[PDB]
Amino acid sequence: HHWGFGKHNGPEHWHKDFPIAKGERQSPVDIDTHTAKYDPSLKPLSVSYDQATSLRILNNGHAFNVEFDDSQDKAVLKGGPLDGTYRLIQFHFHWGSLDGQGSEHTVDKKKYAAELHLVHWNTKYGDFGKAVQQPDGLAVLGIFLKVGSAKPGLQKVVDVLDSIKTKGKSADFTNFDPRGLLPESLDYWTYPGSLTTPPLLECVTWIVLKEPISVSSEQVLKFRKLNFNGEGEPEELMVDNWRPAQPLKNRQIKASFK
Ligand SMILES: [Zn+2]
Repeated sequence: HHWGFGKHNGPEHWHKDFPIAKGERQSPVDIDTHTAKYDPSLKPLSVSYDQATSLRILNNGHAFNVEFDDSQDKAVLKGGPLDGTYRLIQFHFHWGSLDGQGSEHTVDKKKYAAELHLVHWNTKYGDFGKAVQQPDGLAVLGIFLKVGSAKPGLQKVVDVLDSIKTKGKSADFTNFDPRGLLPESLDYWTYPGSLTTPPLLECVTWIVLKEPISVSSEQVLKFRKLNFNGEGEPEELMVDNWRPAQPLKNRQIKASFK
């Protein structure tokens, strides 16, 4: 009976195994755009993905992760609110059963169809497992997806999903360029928060881009054909793998733009 996204083990149940679910800096949150403060001391983001080395794509039973070689400074995030260098380890998405829901963050209570998380860890802590135990251990770049035109840079991901339909399946996934998932603008909101799946550790500096990317209805429909279950177990479509917004508590969201 472990955590997931069904009726009996969904986000409202996670606090029984992970009491930090009711903590002081949980994610995601609603971004109230009129209450976020411009922070003119906020530097531009530096997204350095030209030497990124993707390795593999994995269905882990809650989402799929595209994993990267993070044993060297090959794909790094710097700047913005960050001190130091954060290395890309994986990206994944959250999405809905319908186009009207799927994002974890919301913007003035608006839900997007999906949300991309590019997860990075602070190299001063040496590895990901040490970084998640530190208040500044991770930096996650969040990008909203809306349905409209296709995103050409996503299609290589879409096309391998058939090979990782069920939990525990992986496939080689080299030479994928994550720069093809970024919008034109790097304007962002930032706040301190948490992982949005268990163990829900409060180790994340969130950087949420204001501009969404647009994917086609056919692209998101292929996400919804994945399965939460393992092969030869009853089929349960992988949809609605998003945590809803959590209370902001004693936090201020800052904006890089006015
Ligand atoms: Zn995520």
